Amino acid sequence: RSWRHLVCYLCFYGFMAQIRPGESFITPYLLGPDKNFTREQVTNEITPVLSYSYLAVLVPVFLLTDYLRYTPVLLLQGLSFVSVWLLLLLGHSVAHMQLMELFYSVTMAARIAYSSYIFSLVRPARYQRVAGYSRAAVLLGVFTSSVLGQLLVTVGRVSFSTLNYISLAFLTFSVVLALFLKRPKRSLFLARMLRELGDSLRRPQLRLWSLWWVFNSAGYYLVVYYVHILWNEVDPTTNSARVYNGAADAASTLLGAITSFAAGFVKIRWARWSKLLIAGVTATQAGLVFLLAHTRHPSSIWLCYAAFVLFRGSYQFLVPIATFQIASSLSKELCALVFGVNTFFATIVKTIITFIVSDVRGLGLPVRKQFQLYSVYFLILSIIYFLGAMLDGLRHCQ
Repeated sequence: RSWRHLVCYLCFYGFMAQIRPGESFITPYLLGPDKNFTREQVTNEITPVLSYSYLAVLVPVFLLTDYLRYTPVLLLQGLSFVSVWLLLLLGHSVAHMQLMELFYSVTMAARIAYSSYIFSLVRPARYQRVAGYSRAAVLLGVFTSSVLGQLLVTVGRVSFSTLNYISLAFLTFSVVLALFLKRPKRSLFLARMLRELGDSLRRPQLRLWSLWWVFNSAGYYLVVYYVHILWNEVDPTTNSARVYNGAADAASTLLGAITSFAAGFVKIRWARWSKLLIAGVTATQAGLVFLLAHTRHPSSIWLCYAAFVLFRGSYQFLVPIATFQIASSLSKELCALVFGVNTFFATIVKTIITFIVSDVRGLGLPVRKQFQLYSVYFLILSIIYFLGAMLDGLRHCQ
């Protein structure tokens, strides 16, 4: 009876807090006529700050989340979103945008906490059902936010400044609603952990997916960041309505949802073949990145959108299999630590790559050549996986 109230309120909060209309149109706004911003300044100055601050912030945020009650950090996430949008709206120079990226990194870091909070509050026996409902709610919110913003701009023909003004109200309501949710009673954080980690580490199947999560995730995140600037490069946004950035986001979200559903269907049945599966998916990802790099025609933008959504769906499909394969050996207590270390290593790799290719006082290449290099990086990853699979197969015959 009383349980239903919280059960629905949590889903409502998640869905409402996923409603950001202007998130997907941030990049075109930075390059819009109203702001005297050059493209190379955006690619070389603004974005690397995001990567640096993500690595700087991540571990303290997670440690604070676990030590403190989840509600304070969950509220801080919404407050940081509010600060990000305020800075973006009133940004007047490049340093302001750098600070904005720093503030957005904090919001990015807090993503993981909410899944832990739901596990914390809900009774253990009923956890699965509420967790599935919450995941459905948050995914639906993410899918609907971009659709709402893109449809508002496309047929409404509203200006960019108006769109972010509309977004700010939703963010304010999100934080105000976020304030109320009840704090979990007791979820605070030991040779047992070390012994369990040592025992599990010896498992063969885990290492492969761990390495994949380390490298391929960093590559995918770099591509996800820079894609928008590449899109702006391909075609000038002379008219606000013409741009279709949000629609690509919504289609990618839907394709990711459908493909993620598929993974569960045959997650166990494809366990035997994993290196070959990784190679097959990585090859296509590399090919899509190369196609994104090589497309320069003004009228080929439509094909470019399909390339990016296909690449995002291809990456999304692989995630559930990795999560299931990693999770099984360990326990809930150690799952969060196993995942945490992985993300920290991945962010370190991404920081090194981004500081080399794109940061000033370095190679500092423009977006085009940067994507051309990322294509080679993904191709190398795919070749490594194929060689490993062939080496494994060779013994199998004997």
